[PDB]
Amino acid sequence: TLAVDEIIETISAITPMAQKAKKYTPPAASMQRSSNTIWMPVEQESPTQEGWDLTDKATGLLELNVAVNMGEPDNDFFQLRADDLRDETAYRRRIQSAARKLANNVELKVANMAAEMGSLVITSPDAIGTNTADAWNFVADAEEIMFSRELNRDMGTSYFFNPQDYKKAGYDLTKRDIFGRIPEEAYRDGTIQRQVAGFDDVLRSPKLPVLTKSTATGITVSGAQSFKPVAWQLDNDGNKVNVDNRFATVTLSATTGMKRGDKISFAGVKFLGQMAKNVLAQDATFSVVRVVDGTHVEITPKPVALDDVSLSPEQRAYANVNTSLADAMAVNILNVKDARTNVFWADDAIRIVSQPIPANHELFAGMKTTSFSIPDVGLNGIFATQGDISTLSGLCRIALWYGVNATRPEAIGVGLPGQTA
Amino acid sequence: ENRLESILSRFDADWTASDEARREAKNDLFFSRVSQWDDWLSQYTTLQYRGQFDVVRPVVRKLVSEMRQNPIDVLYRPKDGARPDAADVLMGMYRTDMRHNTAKIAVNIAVREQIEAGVGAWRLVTDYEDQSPTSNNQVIRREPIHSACSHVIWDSNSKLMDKSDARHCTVIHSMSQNGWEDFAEKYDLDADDIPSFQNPNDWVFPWLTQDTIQIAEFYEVVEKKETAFIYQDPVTGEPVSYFKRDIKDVIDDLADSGFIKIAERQIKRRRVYKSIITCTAVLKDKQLIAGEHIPIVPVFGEWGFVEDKEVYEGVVRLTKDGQRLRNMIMSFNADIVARTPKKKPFFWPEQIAGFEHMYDGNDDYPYYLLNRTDENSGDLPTQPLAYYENPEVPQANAYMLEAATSAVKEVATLGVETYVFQDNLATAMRRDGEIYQSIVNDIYDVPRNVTILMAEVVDLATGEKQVLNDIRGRYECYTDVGPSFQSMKQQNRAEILELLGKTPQGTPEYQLLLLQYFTLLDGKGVEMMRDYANKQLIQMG
Repeated sequence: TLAVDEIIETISAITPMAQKAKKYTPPAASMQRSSNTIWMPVEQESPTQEGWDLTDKATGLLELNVAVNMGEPDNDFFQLRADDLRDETAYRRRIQSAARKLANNVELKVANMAAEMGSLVITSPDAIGTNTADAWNFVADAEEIMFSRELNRDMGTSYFFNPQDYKKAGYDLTKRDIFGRIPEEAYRDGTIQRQVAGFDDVLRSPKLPVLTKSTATGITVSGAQSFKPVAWQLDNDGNKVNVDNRFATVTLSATTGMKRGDKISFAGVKFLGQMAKNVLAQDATFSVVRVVDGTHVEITPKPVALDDVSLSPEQRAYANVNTSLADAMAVNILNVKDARTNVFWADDAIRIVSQPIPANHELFAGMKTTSFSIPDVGLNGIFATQGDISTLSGLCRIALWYGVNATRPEAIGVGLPGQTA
Repeated sequence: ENRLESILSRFDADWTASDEARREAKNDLFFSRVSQWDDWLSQYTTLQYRGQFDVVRPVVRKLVSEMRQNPIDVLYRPKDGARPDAADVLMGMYRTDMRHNTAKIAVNIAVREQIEAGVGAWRLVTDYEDQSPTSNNQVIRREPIHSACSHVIWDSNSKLMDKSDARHCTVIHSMSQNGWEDFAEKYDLDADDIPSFQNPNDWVFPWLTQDTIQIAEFYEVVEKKETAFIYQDPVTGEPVSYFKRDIKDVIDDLADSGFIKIAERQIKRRRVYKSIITCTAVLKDKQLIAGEHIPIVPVFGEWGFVEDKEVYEGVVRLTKDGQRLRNMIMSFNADIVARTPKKKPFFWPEQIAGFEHMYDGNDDYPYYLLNRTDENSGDLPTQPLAYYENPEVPQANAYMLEAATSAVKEVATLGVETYVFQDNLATAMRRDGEIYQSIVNDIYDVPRNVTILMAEVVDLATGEKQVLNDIRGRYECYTDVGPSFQSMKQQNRAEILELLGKTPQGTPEYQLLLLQYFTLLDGKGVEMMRDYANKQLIQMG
């Protein structure tokens, strides 16, 4: 038998979301002490009154903030053996497979975080090939909701299709019985266009997660709840601890069947215009971030109500919903069928905090540590090797430390087609 | 898009691309400088004898001394069609700032590393001097780079020995704590923020550096078309000056002194940028530095590419196997000498019972006595006396020690002579000359010679900073390689003696002899001789 070192190449992936997301590397010395979390302010909103005599009505100031932290390292620990001749040729390729696997894992984390924390939800009652220009309508709905909410889109916007719906869009384009330039491009290649319905980058991402249907039914808000913007609160010892602005814990009748990433919407509340505080016609949509306890959940866009009377004016300045929760309103579920998601966002809503692993120190003498660039994505990890006490063997560890943070869940979105039944 | 991400991507690509050659070179340096028993599992089990009987160090010393007996330096020669004296100013400046100990030591370190490991390098830098500057209150000096194989990392898309086609190069610095404080003081960095960078250590290297600091400098060369200005010299002619060199400093002082602008051209040229990086941050981003070429000059021994992979080799990499085998065989032979029972007789206890003090080693007796009879057998059995065999060296051990020594002797022959290594050092010196010339045109004040004297056309700005003005007739001389001289007077003396050695004894011999007395040093007797030569030449016309 003759093995012949002629590699039968078999796989080839891509990491568009991870190579597109912004990356942040805060100072390691301060992030060690600050428990691997840092705080970033949010753009300020000003209350406004009109009149002539404004005595005793001078508002204060209030600036909210969000917290970005990090997860755990993703390693490729493996054991290298000399005196094998099969661990001599396999190791050289194991390093490369490790690099590709780590890049893919980073992209998977990015896609999952975006899909399970995208507040804006665009649901459709049928598939994409049902009507003509239906994929265009699907993208334009997302663009319209971003525009109406008046979210910051200076950095850019992006829409990610899955292969199924991208192919459906291309088929819709080619079926037109007319060939200009766009139909000919969608014929020769599968591309619809690089920009569709106003988005600055419309791609297809093969690793988009599937949002399974929610078996939560007959659920109502349990008691009136008012959520107030705040920037810190007093702890038991009298200290002031900052407060994350992108979460709100609601008390429901029963949180059975809910899970992380469920898209919900209360009956009666509507989106606002943020800046102008004009009531939209859309139902305000929220995303379940955590199922805490059995009658509480944690939804990501904090529902600051416009008509709340317990809100001081500088707090009411941040209102993004027309009406608060009314102690019996039905919480409708938006993901009623299993559907692989199409994900849109503003380009500055996901960041990938990164840290180093200082294994080049004098402390880690005896193990040889070098830098290791993860391809495609812009990340750097460590590659460390150390031999064994005897037996002519070794150990290799490829490590990478990062954390995927969604600083603007209200700017991340999700598209759910075929939401009938 | 991130600056640090791009820098680290390029650096990691270069590092992993050159991993193997650097590994072998580091093993060569360790083998030839620390110990030939380069294993790290030794400090785990038993001890056993491990002797080192070196046979490659004499060869390395011979090659080092051979390359040291013939010094080599730059020699600037005027281009064809240029003035016959177009290279004297540049040559004098080069000798003035290369006559110091740092330059010689840098070249010597690079040469020694070239012979032992396979690659060395050195660096050219510029600094500010107020006491004895070479020109423009600045100096250009040469600095060493120890362990170039692992401390200088070139762009992987390079196919030239001198690395003139590399687009970037990263140089790693390791310094003590006080040295880091001084480095931060010089580069306006934050000393408290300790920097960290790659510096992997071999498993076999048994020591700790401790309380050290690593940082990297990323040099990148960018070729682009930049705007250039055409003026008219208030003396004569039309000079060409770069827009970036007088963008605002003297862009109007040129006019005030009286330079009339004629045109404006776009000229393609190279600029060098340096960054200071660590594995987590970028400290200085794109500080522009003087010159057109990367200031790192590499020297190689046996150099080539095998499969798009660069391989370099010194003289040690091929003697290692035989030297290790010779060490092992001689250690085994030493063990045989030490731990082996010696030649002594074999006795039964009953044979010598009662005469045991006769055989201890004294000389108090004339003979040795043996017990003869036994009370049970009647007589003791007779068997010839046997002695423990003397220790011996096996024929396999002797044969392979001789064969290993012969193999090392046969493979440790550079050339027949160090001509190839000398030629590679000459190539490195030509690259050094190119880099020095570019840096000089960038920072020094080069006077231009006219056929009507030397003109140094410069001016001062409102901030009391004198900005050099260099015309585009700068590359008037090319680079060659000649003997190393400490000054122009020394070079002229050598040239006069060389001409004297070939001119027959006519009147030109008298002319050359009077010239040699002309260019002599200065006590009192040679002063009188020099004055006599002065008067004789002047009166002869």
